[PDB]
Amino acid sequence: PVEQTTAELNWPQNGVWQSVDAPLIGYVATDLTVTVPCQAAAGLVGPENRNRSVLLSTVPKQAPKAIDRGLLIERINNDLTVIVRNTPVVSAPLEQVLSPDCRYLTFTAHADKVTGEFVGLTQGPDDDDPGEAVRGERSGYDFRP
Repeated sequence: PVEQTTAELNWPQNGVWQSVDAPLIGYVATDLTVTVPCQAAAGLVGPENRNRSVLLSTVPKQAPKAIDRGLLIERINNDLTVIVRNTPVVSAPLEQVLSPDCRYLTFTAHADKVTGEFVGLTQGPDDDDPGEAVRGERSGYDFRP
């Protein structure tokens, strides 16, 4: 056996809602878990007039190979979408994100499968089997941002 020193990056340790640098040598983290209250989305949705694009991202948004390497929980058009690598995990219109007041977004990154979900929300007549949770999961590729 050998004595390891386990490390974990946490976001409530800032106290104030703000960005923090943590560049990883081995590009991806063993596992991540993102939990965000849906009512927090107001800071970028609520204005309409403002330019605050990303809720949180594991890559600075304006880097050209960003929407290709990492995770971005952001407002795109009239929707709040979750994009990991180049594929979009989940998608919910900004109205349904805040207006029902019974929602929150969760997301996890694992080597076997990457998953996100708009908990408490159900999507109508479309790709999502109507009534089933606004979820999205992708496997058969290491999608870790």
